[PDB]
Amino acid sequence: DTRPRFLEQVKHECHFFNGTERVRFLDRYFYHQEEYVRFDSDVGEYRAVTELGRPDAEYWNSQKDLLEQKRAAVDTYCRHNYGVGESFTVQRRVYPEVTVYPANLLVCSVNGFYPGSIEVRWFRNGQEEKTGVVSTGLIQNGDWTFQTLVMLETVEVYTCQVEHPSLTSPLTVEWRA
Amino acid sequence: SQPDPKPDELHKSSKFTGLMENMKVLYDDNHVSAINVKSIDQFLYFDLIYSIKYDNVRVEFKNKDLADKYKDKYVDVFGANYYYQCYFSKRKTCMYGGVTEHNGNQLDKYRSITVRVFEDGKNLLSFDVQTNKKKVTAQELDYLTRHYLVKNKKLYEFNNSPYETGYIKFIENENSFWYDMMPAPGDKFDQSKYLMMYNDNKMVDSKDVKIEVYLTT
Amino acid sequence: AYMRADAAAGGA
Amino acid sequence: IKEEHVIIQAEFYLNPDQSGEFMFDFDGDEIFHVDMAKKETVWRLEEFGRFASFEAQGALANIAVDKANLEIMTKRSNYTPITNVPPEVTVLTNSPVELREPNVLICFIDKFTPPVVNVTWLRNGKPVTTGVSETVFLPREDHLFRKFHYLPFLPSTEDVYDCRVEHWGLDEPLLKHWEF
Ligand SMILES: *[C@@H]1O[C@H](CO)[C@@H](O)[C@H](O)[C@H]1NC(C)=O
Repeated sequence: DTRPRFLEQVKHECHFFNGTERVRFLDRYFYHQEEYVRFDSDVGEYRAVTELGRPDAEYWNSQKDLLEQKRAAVDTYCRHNYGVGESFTVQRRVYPEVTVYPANLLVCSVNGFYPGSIEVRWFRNGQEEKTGVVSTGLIQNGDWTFQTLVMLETVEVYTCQVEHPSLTSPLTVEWRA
Repeated sequence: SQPDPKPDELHKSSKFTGLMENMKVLYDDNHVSAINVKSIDQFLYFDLIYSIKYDNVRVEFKNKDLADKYKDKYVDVFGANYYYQCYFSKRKTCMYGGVTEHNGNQLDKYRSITVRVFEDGKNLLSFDVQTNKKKVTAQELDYLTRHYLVKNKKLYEFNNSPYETGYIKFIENENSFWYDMMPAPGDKFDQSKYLMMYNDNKMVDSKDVKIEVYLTT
Repeated sequence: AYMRADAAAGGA
Repeated sequence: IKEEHVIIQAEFYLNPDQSGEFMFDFDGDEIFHVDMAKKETVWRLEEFGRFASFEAQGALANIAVDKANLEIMTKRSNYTPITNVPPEVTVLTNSPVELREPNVLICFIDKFTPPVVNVTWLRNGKPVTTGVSETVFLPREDHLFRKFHYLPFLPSTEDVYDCRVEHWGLDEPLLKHWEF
């Protein structure tokens, strides 16, 4: 396409701390990728992020009803939606499927778990391994599921242990040849 | 041809607990009618906006293909509009389809289309619906037909309807299709989702159509 | 239960 | 401590495409987006719909405002358009691959703008479509986009795959390979 693009972007963000003890709400407008105005619940008013947002900042601020709604957002928008999603998002817990296989390099694949918080450890003869271990990091599969790969450079029982919120105890997969 | 209604297919108004007034307003005196008109712009790629005096009218289509065909053409717009779920930016109103090309579609005089009304199988009323178009949208004919029925057979009332089920069948030769005239079940009637059945912009030959309304009380 | 949308501020 | 959770209502409107998007994000994942045509709430996981609802009609109220704001900002920036940022394409599988055991090929298109892309999966050079799916344009903190494409497949030592990505930030269609 020859035609140039013009994108407008708006993000209403809700940041939660300690459950919903603290909540912080943002109303951000982006020209292309550059934010020009924002409402921060901690500021209580629209602030021009760049000079482009000045007209909007001043204009929106002169609206008692708009400000009232945004100032109420932390409770009516954020805490409300957190309540509606709470059970299937905040509470979602899917257990990981662990698989150990040789690539001597040993690979421990931990797949399909939610949330992302996980602990994957390699043990050789019941003793942990720090050196020689490589991780791929958290990988979001884009479907409320994560995957992680942990490789161990091997020179004997090799156990890949996984700690995840969805489990009462660690997942161990012991491998030999 | 479309397979006529099955024993439990049609919607029973008794199972609708919301206000039938929301269905009635769609087929009341008010509606959209533009004659010789061209689109003024769009909101989304599948719709067209017209300045008809609301002051602006958003017309949604089933797909882009459709909106493209009508973007730069001089068309005739006729449709059952709504105001509630109506959002767009170019007073505002919205509608689906009901767009027909002006040129070569006009008739010198009004052509009448016969409508046979069957209340509980008994043809007690029959009337004519008129149009000055060659190809006319089923939507226009549907509106005209139901509109006549609102103000004569009390088709739709403020709370409920005096009829349980009802459908309007458009017969054109050996081919036919029908629309369910009753709201979906529940305490809410979604006007927008209801009129969406017209985004097909389906047209019929006025010289060949025959309308039959099958009501059940 | 229903998710609520925050309105987008209209500009000038 | 810091944030435990973040829910983001992201929406965008693009000209001249006259396309928009309205979604909800939770820690990187899409809760749902609104199908502007069908005016229907599409949950990422169907199960979500068994617990929550969203008035899809609402979404378009936001997009209309965004279209209006875009016009204002476009005129206000003196018609300064977007700078194309090419995608980082990576292909991986859902779980470790084993011959004859069902898996999913994930094509991750990351860090790009504008949010217009053309992704096609090729198996041995020919396009494949059976069971393919894609997410919607997902937002990033740097205000660029993310997208996921899925291709359910049955692993064999026979077939090779390619995720062909087309984006105006790229000169020639990007091809990210995958073979057993
Ligand atoms: C996608 O394909 C169409 C042609 O089929 C092309 O004209 C358009 O530019 C493509 N999109 C991108 C982002 O290149």
